[PDB]
Amino acid sequence: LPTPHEIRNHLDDYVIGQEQAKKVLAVAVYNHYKRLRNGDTSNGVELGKSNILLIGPTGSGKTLLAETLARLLDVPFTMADATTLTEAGYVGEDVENIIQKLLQKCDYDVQKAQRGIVYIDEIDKISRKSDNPSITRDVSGEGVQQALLKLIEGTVAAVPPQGGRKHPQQEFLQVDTSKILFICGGAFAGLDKVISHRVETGSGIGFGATVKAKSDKASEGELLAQVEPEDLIKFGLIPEFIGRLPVVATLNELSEEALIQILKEPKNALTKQYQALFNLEGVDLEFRDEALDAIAKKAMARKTGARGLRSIVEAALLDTMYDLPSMEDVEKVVIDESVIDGQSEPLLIY
Amino acid sequence: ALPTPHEIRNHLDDYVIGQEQAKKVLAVAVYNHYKRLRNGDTSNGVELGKSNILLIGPTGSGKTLLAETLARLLDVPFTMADATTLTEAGYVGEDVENIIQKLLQKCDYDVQKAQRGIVYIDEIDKISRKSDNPSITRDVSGEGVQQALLKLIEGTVAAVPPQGGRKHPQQEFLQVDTSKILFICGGAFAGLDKVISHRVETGSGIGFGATVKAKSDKASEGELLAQVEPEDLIKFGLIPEFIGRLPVVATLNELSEEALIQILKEPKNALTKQYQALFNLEGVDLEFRDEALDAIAKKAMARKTGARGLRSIVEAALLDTMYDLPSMEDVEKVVIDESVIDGQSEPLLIY
Amino acid sequence: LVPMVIEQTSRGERSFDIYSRLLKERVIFLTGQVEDHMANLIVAQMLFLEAENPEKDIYLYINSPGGVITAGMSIYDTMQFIKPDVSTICMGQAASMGAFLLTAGAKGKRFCLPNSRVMIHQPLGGYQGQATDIEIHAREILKVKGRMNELMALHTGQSLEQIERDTERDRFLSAPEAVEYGLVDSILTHRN
Amino acid sequence: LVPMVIEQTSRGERSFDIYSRLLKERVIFLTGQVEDHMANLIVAQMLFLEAENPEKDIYLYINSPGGVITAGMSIYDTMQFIKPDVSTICMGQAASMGAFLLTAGAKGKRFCLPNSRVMIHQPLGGYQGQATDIEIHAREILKVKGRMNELMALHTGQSLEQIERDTERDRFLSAPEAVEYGLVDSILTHRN
Ligand SMILES: Nc1ncnc2c1ncn2[C@@H]1O[C@H](COP(=O)(O)OP(=O)(O)OP(O)(O)=S)[C@@H](O)[C@H]1O
Ligand SMILES: Nc1ncnc2c1ncn2[C@@H]1O[C@H](COP(=O)(O)OP(=O)(O)OP(O)(O)=S)[C@@H](O)[C@H]1O
Ligand SMILES: [Mg+2]
Repeated sequence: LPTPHEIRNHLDDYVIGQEQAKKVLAVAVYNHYKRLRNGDTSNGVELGKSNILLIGPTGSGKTLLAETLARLLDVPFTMADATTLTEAGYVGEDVENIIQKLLQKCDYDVQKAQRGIVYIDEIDKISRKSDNPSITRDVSGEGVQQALLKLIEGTVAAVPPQGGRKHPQQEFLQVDTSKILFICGGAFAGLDKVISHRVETGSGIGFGATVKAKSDKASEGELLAQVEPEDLIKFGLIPEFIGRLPVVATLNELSEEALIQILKEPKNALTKQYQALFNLEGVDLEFRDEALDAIAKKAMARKTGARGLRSIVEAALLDTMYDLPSMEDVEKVVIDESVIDGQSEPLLIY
Repeated sequence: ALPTPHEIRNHLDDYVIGQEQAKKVLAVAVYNHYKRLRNGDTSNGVELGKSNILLIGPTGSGKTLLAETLARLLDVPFTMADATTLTEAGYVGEDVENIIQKLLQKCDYDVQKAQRGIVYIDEIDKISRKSDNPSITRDVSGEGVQQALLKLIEGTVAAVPPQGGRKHPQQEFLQVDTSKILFICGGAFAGLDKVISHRVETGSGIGFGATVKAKSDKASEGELLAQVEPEDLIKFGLIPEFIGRLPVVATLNELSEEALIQILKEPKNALTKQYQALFNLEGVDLEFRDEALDAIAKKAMARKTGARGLRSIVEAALLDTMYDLPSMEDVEKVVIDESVIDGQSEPLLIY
Repeated sequence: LVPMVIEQTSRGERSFDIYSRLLKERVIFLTGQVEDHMANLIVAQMLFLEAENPEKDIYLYINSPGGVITAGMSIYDTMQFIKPDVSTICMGQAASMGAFLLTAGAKGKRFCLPNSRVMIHQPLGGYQGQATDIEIHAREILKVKGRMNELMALHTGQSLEQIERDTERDRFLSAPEAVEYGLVDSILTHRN
Repeated sequence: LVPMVIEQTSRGERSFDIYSRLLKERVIFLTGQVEDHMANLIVAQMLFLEAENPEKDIYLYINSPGGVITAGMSIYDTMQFIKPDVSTICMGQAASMGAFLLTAGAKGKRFCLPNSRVMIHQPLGGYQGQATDIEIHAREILKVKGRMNELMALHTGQSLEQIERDTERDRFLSAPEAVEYGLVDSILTHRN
């Protein structure tokens, strides 16, 4: 029902630098709901199902996009992680409880549950692995992928309502999984290696050949966009699982400009967090416009996405924070680009 | 009132010698944690976020010692865990949720106090992968453990039995958010120095323009570790997601000969004082010459066991004396000198 | 007989000849009389190393009494073409062509051993035949003489007139004298 | 024909030529007339061993009748540049260059067999051409003669004047006589 522009506008407020990814997600969810309104597809041909695969690097807003999307959509939104999931009958967990968790949000009503959305974070952590002699059995892996795949194929799931007692009592509320949107978002670390081996032309040796220096060799960005089913299978994903997910939303490493906005634009930005911390002690904190550029440059080198920003700030402010409570006559503290480099000390106003 | 970082560091200085950087990071982290608890996220429109610490350091550098000493002055409930015991979900070994269960026991199963708690995870390097590649076969104690910790570090409700985990429908597991639980992961990442050296050091060739150090001029483990970056941990085996959860990185330095000499007498619980008390209860006085302490430091450094090496040297020097001292009589004082450390002469006995 | 050495690698033990092992470390040996075949071999090594890593610097150990000019130009042109900086080290001696290649190295990366001996002279050639043919070949060698002097002046930094005077006859320069003339930058006395 | 020997290692048995097997033990063989080609080979062997272990001492067996000066200086400068102490040993004989390289070894690590014969003489050279060119080449051999005598005095410890008188003509020194002169430090009669 919500227009793609409206969906993208809401995500843009909380997400910065993922305009391309947001467009795919908005169109996918909008098309999915349209199909639900129509009955029997309204035509001979069958409309393709909408299953998104949020593949992206660490700290790229994968979880943020799913969490912020639930606020806009009135449908019930549940979040699970494939790491916790294990084969049925084992000490870890059961995959079927995901449907039950979704029902809890909407007080066990099948009508609302069918229109709900699911977000399986850390999907890459359940990639198929070879057998280990020491281990009794590989509970986590392809076995878990089969249970999740069954829900995508479309199957009614029996759920006991109102927290039914151990007595069966034949309640078994059936909730169809064909209309329930399934989203799997995980950071496929190492996928770049297999993708590069397939799409890298190589460096020639002659005078007229093209020499590729390590500087401009390649990067994960512009490489994941060429992802294909064959590379995902090598990672460990089941081929049937990949076919069931036609929509693929691939995120890109945040740029220097994008990181600068996150430092100050969000309400819960890193700079505002420390400002409130300093204010609790009776001092005000000020960040120069040039300092943000330096912090973003250092964070990009760390390759930890948004989380890298906290590392740079904590290191630069480690010395002052240690001595600021003991010091007196300090009413204002200012930080600039030179302080970020470490050559200079945090400026103090007296 | 709120203790300042300097006050917190003073306590650590009493028990730990030479780890100035680790004390500052720990003191600042404890100082910030107290402020969040002292001033709940009620008035501030912005919600304060936590910063986890990664205590990298060689053996016998004081990593474990710092955590123990911290609990003495930590008003907040604190507990220590072992990463080796931890295993991923679905396996017989253990579960990450058990860590939270131990923390609740300290506060008598108080959910509110447990949420605002400090946890220490020793031997975090043991669960590191062998290489940057994810795995060849399922790893129950390895990357799998790190994958389960991601939700725990960032924040999520943890299921723990309220009292005994019995006679309860569905076990009545208590749900405690771990978003505000500061985590300190200290481990001795053996072999990380060569990884850092690979990128830091270049030009290792055979010709005239190559760089040859002869193993004497090469950078030491302490110096190399100080230049640690996240990219280096990727090659060592740490998951990229796990590193992001730990922004703060603290590097401890190798104990020098001078530092070891101070550790023998300066700390509150020193090696010399331990043996001295052993003699006091039996009616004898133990005296160590200043030169003797210097000799012990040199021998301990060669062992490569850090502070633990000092114990071995003292045991060997006093091995024979301790064996015959109780049966002997008219023993009022024992003096140890540099000659005893070398093994040239027997320790002087006062009759 | 060339000896064989063992190199420890992740895959396992590997056997290399002493020259190939050094080639792996970006070291090319220029030894003996310069000629078409040895020059083409050196050219192949420069191109091969460029592809492996165009950022790292290549090294050239020159111990030669000189040779053909045309063969030397193939090496000189290849050095300037490829992106990697070529560091030239003189071992034993460097005659007319060896010296031209020595000074042609990257500015700041040209080295010389303390007891090395460098010599620079003008081109020498000869032709037998008709007077008309003599005039043709005579003009060609003079052009090469001017071209070689113009390039040496650029690398050494000396004036063109000075080079013509000094190269008119054989001139021997020691390692310290070469530094002043501009043929090399520094001397490698001991490992630091 | 060079024989092949088997070396037992943890990985397994490996086949090595007799010269390569000794190279693994930091032993370099200098044999025959010195020249640019064999000299570069020795240089490569020295640099290779320096990288493997710059602390362990290298060994250079010398049984040669001498040769080109320039080729020898490459070996001499390489021995002094690298960190490892090069222990020279004289087998059979050591002529002008073999002796200059022998005495160039690390102090206290120069040896000679009891029946070895050392010989030192001034440089040999010649040139044919114009009187001007003759003067140019004549000054170089004189400088080389003076430069070589200076280095011999530094290693042997004898005065420069004495070296000039003794090196004017071929002088043969037995193993004991060489010890007194300073070319060598000790004699290896039997294994203790
Ligand atoms: N595009 C973004 N805009 C603003 N903040 C962001 C963005 N991406 C990440 N962050 C910040 O980083 C935090 C974590 O973001 P996540 O969505 O968890 O990144 P991630 O890619 O999911 O990391 P993982 O470990 O692979 S799930 C968020 O709570 C934000 O504070
Ligand atoms: N800085 C120090 N000052 C004083 N004593 C120290 C110091 N570092 C180590 N010690 C001594 O060494 C003992 C063990 O120290 P630990 O903190 O366990 O070392 P470590 O960093 O934990 O190394 P591990 O356990 O192998 S990872 C302590 O109980 C002290 O007696
Ligand atoms: Mg420890």
